[PDB]
Amino acid sequence: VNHNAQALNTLVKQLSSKFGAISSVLNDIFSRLDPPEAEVQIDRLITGRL
Amino acid sequence: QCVNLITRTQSYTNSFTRGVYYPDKVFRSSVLHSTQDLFLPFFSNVTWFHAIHDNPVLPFNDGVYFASTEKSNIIRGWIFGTTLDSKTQSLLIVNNATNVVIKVCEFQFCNDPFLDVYYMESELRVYSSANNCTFEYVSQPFLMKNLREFVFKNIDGYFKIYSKHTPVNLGRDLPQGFSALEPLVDLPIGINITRFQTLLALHRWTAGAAAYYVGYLQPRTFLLKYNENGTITDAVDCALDPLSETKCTLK
Amino acid sequence: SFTVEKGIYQTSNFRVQPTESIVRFPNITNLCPFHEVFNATRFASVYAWNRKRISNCVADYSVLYNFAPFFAFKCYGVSPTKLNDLCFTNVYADSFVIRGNEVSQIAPGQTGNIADYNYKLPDDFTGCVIAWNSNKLDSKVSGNYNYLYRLFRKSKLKPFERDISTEIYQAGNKPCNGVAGFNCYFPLQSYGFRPTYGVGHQPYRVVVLSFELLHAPATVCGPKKSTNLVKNKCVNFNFNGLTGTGVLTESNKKFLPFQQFGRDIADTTDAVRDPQTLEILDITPCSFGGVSVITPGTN
Amino acid sequence: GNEVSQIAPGQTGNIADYNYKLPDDFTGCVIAWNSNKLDSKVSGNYNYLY
Amino acid sequence: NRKRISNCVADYSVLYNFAPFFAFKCYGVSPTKLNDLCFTNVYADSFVIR
Ligand SMILES: *[C@@H]1O[C@H](CO)[C@@H](O)[C@H](O)[C@H]1NC(C)=O
Ligand SMILES: *[C@@H]1O[C@H](CO)[C@@H](O)[C@H](O)[C@H]1NC(C)=O
Ligand SMILES: *[C@@H]1O[C@H](CO)[C@@H](O)[C@H](O)[C@H]1NC(C)=O
Ligand SMILES: *[C@@H]1O[C@H](CO)[C@@H](O)[C@H](O)[C@H]1NC(C)=O
Ligand SMILES: *[C@@H]1O[C@H](CO)[C@@H](O)[C@H](O)[C@H]1NC(C)=O
Ligand SMILES: *[C@@H]1O[C@H](CO)[C@@H](O)[C@H](O)[C@H]1NC(C)=O
Ligand SMILES: *[C@@H]1O[C@H](CO)[C@@H](O)[C@H](O)[C@H]1NC(C)=O
Ligand SMILES: *[C@@H]1O[C@H](CO)[C@@H](O)[C@H](O)[C@H]1NC(C)=O
Repeated sequence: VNHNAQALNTLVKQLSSKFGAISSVLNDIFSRLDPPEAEVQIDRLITGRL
Repeated sequence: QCVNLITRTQSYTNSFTRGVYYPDKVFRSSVLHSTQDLFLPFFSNVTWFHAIHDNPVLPFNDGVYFASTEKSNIIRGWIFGTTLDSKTQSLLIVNNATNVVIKVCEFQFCNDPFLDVYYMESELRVYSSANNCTFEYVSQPFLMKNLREFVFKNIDGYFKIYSKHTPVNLGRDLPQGFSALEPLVDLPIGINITRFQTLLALHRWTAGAAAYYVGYLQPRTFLLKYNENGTITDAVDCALDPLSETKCTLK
Repeated sequence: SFTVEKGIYQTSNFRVQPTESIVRFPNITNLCPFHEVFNATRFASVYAWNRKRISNCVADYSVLYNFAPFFAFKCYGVSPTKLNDLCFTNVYADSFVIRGNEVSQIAPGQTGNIADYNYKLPDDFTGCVIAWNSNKLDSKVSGNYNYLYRLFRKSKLKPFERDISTEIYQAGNKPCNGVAGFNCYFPLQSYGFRPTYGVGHQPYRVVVLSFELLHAPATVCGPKKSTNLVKNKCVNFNFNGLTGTGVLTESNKKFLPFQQFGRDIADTTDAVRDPQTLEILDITPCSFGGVSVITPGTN
Repeated sequence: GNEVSQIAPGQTGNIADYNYKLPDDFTGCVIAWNSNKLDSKVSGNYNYLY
Repeated sequence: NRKRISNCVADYSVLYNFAPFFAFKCYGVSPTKLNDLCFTNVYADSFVIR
């Protein structure tokens, strides 16, 4: 039981990382940056979550 | 003008887990958060001063923890600076019955600054010149058995102040427990602070006394804890002992 | 495939679409005084640059283009075209005059004369700099001496800190006790702009804007009309510049007066406080779930 | 002159919203050069609308 | 031309006092960090173009 509980908790907790970007919230990046830099910041988050 | 009528004595005391403040203005509940910042190390030694109606200037090493329990309203305000001379800039946090005043000018401080009041508070006993400055500030009074705690630090040209009130039964030294401090103001001063002092008020002089504690902050890592209502009720110092290090590692 | 075998299969899941949109901004009516900043008769020196605090006003950032002959901003952490739609706590405006070749040092990480002895920027600067040439006015004739700058100093500065002392600097192990030469120099040396210098040597004008993010209640941001509050319905919202989609509900969380946001384990916003009516609300996504299809073989 | 930066994908404002909109997936070259002697006229050149 | 420079102390900060150039365009290093590195030899070229 504990293995599954801990694995799911770790997966949920991992969503708060930046992976080298400026924020961990996609909406803030979208609102504060133009697409040329928004893609560069967002691909890092996408790759990390993958 | 400048007179010398104050002598001070020093005693030593232990802290017992005091000096925890809220690291950010965000509500959290039922979580264990880890923060790395400047805090007061647990179980540290703090000098206990007695001012009796000469006194030198204390250093300012990466922040200062200031606590006192005098209910006679004799302590009011502090001086911050690097040389406390008319050749540099220095802060003059001063408090009175209705408002606080915060100024940073090229003050020419006296050796033993204080305030004298008669029958209408005066100010001439502190400095002589107040030119070359732009930054003034007023707000509500900071100061209202009762223990009052303050934390100051200077980072990125910003001066931050925290405070808290705690009704506590009389004791020989600081109490045991947890009471988190909440922020007051984050001023954009942007000056050099190396040494600091404290201000006293006398009646005309008539006898008086004051007692206050001083402690210095250090870069540490703490593991806070929030209850179900959003209040900090416990903490762990990561660099105190191996058991605390294990607790920090295991979260 | 064009043929499906017997079994149960999982297809795309269903989501509930939002109905309308919600915008909620504070009660601000007056306008920010950028004209008295940009259109100023006198400009301070680099060692005694001036900081002006701006608060409690509506900021129209497209107006600045009609104020001075500059080309474009160079913005770090934000983009020039989205200065609107964002609400900040405070806005500052540091202004001075420097030389053309030295404009490139107004940026994080730069070192040299400035960024070590005159004006230092932090490593996490959020904001940007407006620079343009000012040969026509600051270089009237036979140079100028109103603009000073520190030449050398015993140690580097720190972000946004200021030094104003005018002392005598020693170069030899003897005390100067006044200016005497060969050890003693007056650190405030002045350049003079003759109206004949090269392009890189002509004077320039600099205005730096620094933003801090939302931790205190918002005071400065651009124009945006605000609608009413709609609750118990999936809807996309906008609270002081943060977007999302969910359901707004009455809350009972005990926010302290200095707090205005809530966070979850994943550090995602959970609760929020309405800027106009200081009440507490909850945010929950509207319903979704998987869908499966049960079929025998197409044969 | 200070409006050249608006001729690019993702730009917003006056020109890029009311006069000339470029696609976000634009491909090609954009070239702009100053033209003052043959464009500016004393008492103001008025036959240029936006 | 091509001049070989060796066995000397290079001060790259004084270059700004010899010609009115705005800044550098550097590929493997940065202009601000040229004061720390130590090189084997340095080659300087010069010509005039349009
Ligand atoms: C604090 O200083 C006193 C000096 O009187 C010393 O006895 C005590 O052990 C010190 N506390 C420490 C080092 O934690
Ligand atoms: C306290 O300070 C405020 C602010 O300077 C001032 O207006 C007020 O008169 C002072 N009160 C007394 C009793 O001096
Ligand atoms: C204020 O500063 C200026 C130069 O910064 C100095 O000349 C002047 O004497 C100062 N005012 C004083 C010392 O009252
Ligand atoms: C938290 O608030 C609730 C509100 O009713 C109260 O019942 C409870 O005692 C509080 N808990 C603490 C630890 O103060
Ligand atoms: C500044 O204000 C004056 C008077 O309002 C105006 O004539 C001028 O065009 C403005 N701009 C500049 C750059 O002087
Ligand atoms: C502040 O003053 C101290 C003492 O004179 C000096 O050592 C320090 O370098 C100063 N701060 C800065 C940023 O130079
Ligand atoms: C905000 O303004 C509206 C009208 O624009 C008014 O009805 C409302 O009472 C105001 N709220 C506050 C808190 O001032
Ligand atoms: C070249 O050297 C001469 C003599 O010192 C000097 O007058 C001149 O300004 C120098 N040229 C440049 C571009 O520095």
